[PDB]
Amino acid sequence: PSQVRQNFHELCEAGVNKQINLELYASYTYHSIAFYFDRDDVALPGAHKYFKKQSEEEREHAEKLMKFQNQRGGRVKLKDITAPEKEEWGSLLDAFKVALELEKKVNQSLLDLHGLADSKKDAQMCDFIETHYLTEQVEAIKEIGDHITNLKRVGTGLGEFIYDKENL
Amino acid sequence: PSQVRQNFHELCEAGVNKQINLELYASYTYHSIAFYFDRDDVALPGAHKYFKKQSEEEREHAEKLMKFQNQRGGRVKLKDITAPEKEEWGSLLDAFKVALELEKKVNQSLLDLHGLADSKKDAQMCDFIETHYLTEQVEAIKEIGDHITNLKRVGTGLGEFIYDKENLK
Amino acid sequence: QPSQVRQNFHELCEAGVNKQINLELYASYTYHSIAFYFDRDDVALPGAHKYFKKQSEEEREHAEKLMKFQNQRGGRVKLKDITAPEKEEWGSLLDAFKVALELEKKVNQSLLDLHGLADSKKDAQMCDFIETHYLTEQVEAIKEIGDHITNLKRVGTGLGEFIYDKENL
Amino acid sequence: PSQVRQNFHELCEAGVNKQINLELYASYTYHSIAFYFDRDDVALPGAHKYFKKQSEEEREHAEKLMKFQNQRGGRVKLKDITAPEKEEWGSLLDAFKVALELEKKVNQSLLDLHGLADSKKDAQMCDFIETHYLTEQVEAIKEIGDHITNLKRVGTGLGEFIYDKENLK
Amino acid sequence: PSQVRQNFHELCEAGVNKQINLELYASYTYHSIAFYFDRDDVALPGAHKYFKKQSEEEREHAEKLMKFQNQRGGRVKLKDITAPEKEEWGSLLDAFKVALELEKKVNQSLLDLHGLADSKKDAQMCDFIETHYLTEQVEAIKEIGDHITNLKRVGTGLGEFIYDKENLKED
Amino acid sequence: PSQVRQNFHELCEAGVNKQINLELYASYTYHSIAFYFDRDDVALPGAHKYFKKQSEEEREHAEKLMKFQNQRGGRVKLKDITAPEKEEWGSLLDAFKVALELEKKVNQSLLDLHGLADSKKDAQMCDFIETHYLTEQVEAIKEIGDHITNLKRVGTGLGEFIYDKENL
Ligand SMILES: [Mg+2]
Ligand SMILES: [Mg+2]
Ligand SMILES: [Mg+2]
Ligand SMILES: [Mg+2]
Ligand SMILES: [Mg+2]
Ligand SMILES: [Mg+2]
Ligand SMILES: [Mg+2]
Ligand SMILES: [Mg+2]
Ligand SMILES: [Mg+2]
Repeated sequence: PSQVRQNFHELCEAGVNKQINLELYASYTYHSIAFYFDRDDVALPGAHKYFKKQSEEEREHAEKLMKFQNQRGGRVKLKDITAPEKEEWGSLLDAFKVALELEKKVNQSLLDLHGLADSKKDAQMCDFIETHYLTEQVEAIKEIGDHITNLKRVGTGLGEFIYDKENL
Repeated sequence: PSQVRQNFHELCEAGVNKQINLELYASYTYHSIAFYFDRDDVALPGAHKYFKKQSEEEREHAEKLMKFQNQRGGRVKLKDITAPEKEEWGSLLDAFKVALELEKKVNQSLLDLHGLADSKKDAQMCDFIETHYLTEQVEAIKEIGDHITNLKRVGTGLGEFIYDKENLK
Repeated sequence: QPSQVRQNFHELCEAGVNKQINLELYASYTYHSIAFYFDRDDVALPGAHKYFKKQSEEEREHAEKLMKFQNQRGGRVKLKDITAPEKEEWGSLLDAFKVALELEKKVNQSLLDLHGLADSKKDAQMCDFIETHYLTEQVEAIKEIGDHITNLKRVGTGLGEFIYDKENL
Repeated sequence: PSQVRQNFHELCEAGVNKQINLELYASYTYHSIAFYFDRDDVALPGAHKYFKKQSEEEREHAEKLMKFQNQRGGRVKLKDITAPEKEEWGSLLDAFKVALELEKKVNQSLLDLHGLADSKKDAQMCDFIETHYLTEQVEAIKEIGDHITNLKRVGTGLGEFIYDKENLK
Repeated sequence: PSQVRQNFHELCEAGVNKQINLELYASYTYHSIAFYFDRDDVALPGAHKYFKKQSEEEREHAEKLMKFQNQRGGRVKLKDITAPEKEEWGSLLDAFKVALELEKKVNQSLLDLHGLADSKKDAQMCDFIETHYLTEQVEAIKEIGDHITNLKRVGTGLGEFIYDKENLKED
Repeated sequence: PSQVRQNFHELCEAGVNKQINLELYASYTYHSIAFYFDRDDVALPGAHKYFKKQSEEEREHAEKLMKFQNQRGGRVKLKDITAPEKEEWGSLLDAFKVALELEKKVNQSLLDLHGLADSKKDAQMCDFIETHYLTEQVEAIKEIGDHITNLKRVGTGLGEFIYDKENL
């Protein structure tokens, strides 16, 4: 056992390792969407920059968790990062619709992980997930909700280009 | 009778407390409108910022009447603030139409208050109403009128998003 | 149909938020009242006037923050009338700060009741939100008041109330 | 009971008073280590500066708890601060081995104190420990484990001198 | 067929997508090495900073080929990103040995991809790999070569600490 | 042993260690008086700040004697830091009355140590405590003297509050 390890269940160590995969998976999906909007047949430069930053924030959510593993004295176990479920993401609206599902999936995965923290009475692991993840997820989902509502209000023609140029 | 009271009738004093309530009611209604546009299924952040400023300005309107009351020797009496008329405020144009009837409602209240002050030969209350409320209210009604005219020019859909970003931010 | 953002947010919790925003605004309304009582010519404590105005506004932002929370999680903001304050005449500075200790303890307990509901329905984020923005700010507000109450007891009734107002408010 | 006391069990107060002593014992222990490295036969100036700072950072932890005791309306009870368990601390590696055993004892005291807090539905007190202590202890234990790993790597003689100059100042 | 596409063979398009995967594999491997050094039993914060950096440069190598794939009107195609060969990377010298082998592997695929571009008379694709990839990889291999020679010269204990603080925690 | 040791008596080492405990004792006592003024039913924030400043200055008095012990080549020996004599320190005037007596006890202790150093012809040790301790103690006792006088002058109620703002 690590010299720093105290109050850190091997089941919670496994839990964290499953999260860093989900986040890296999320990161990799935003990256696909990012470079899909750089396509000459799509040409939406604001979505390219927005989803590239969304991808970089998840490599960070993963790093922070990788950081948390070493802090608590766990051992980081990587698995393959699965390819995104799509190659063509359709409209700007379709892309945010995929974003909302991805974020809900990740939120739940953290809510279950937090569940597993409370269960084995890991007050610090809980704080860590409350403080860096749970409110940042709620913020992220509202933002995506707002984007969906505004992409529906704008049409699919002129409004898409304007929303791309102004709100991303 | 307050040591400061001079040429300040008790129906006028009653009249100021009725106005104070109308300002808090308007504030509350604009508070409602401001947070309806923060909803994920509405999401007009311009309208959010705008109606929040309008609510803070009606509280300042109430506060100046609260202050005025104390200046004249009167005594501030607070009633309940009635909840806004609706939960769901509809489109941007629907929200600004409510705002117009509201401001005409409080404008009419102020003009009646002026009339009362004037029948009781209270010059300084007339000046106070003239100076801080009546021109404020005409400007505020002309502003709302323009927003309505513009919200009808721009359509629903894209029109609502452009006007939100360009004219409320 | 639920809001497209709504996840892990029980309707008891939603209904909970809506109840706390009213209490927040009830408390804002009461502090406003204490505010302008100190602005009266026959009370004339301009420190206390400033202190309570600032207090009224902070609670409007506490409700304003809970309206943001409501919309973030997919809940729907529902306003009731804001009850009028319990008193017109708030007495001495010490009396006013005693009403503030009663009021902040009701509001703290209302939040601690709301957290427990949060915890009941395994709503981790709502618990963090009430812990982060409300529970520590309440404990700081109540201690400040106790200190004020103590210090208002230590100084006299007369000269002492003037100095405390000038100096600590 | 203090005029500010609300949802603060007298076992949570007793618990808070046990932790101020543990922080002061750790503070005192780091103070001995500090001045052991200032001895002409140890002469390690980085460790001296480091462990003085570690001692100063406790006492602040003791103070933040004495501070919270008063916030909640509890009553600070000061027991003897027990002498360090040694005069002679040995190597720089030997000192960080003691720090690791000390910080875990401290951590386990804080986790125990949190569970007692959770047991008596003291949401704010849990939030206090979570915010100010639980994360701090973890960062602190990781830092001490890194130090231990690093002083085994360079190992005795020049490696001790360099680790003192480069990684402690 | 893409409105911009001109003088871009479907096997070349196929080759670019194979490099983006190798570059994302390298980024992931350097990502794993990075956090190994942040373990409390490895505690080498210089190597952690340094491999953290080398990993982000590989996601940038991938992004430039993604960016290029789009410019030529080819379509980006994402395979799974294979988990790294190990969790126990060993010594600072061991990690730099795994890096000289990972970097000679990427360079050879890059040299084959250029060969293919030349084969298909794609001057621009060739120039593009010459400009952003070929001398960067040579520069990257020379730098790792020097690290290995230096990790060899310094000790296993104290030498590993100094070299971390001096040549990697700075850089 | 000690390669730096010269003209330093084993009773002088012992006296220094005895003085370090007295200074840490005073620090603890000022500490208690600190947070006693931080109570919601006492609430004198001036006194709180003043006594926190005095607790730190004594730990400093302790640290400088620890520093002196090592300079002369003696060995620091720590004992338990005795807990304060009271929990409830009463009035602002009560707390300064306690300060004076603590300061005089600590001063007489220094004057005994100086005497002991003089008896052993430790010229540097006498100057050390003359330079950093004996005059500082006289300045501290007289400051407390002024405080006691002024607290009697201001009296019990308002004057407590006014002296706490204006003069601490
Ligand atoms: Mg994420
Ligand atoms: Mg108005
Ligand atoms: Mg005029
Ligand atoms: Mg509040
Ligand atoms: Mg501590
Ligand atoms: Mg918590
Ligand atoms: Mg590369
Ligand atoms: Mg002293
Ligand atoms: Mg002399």
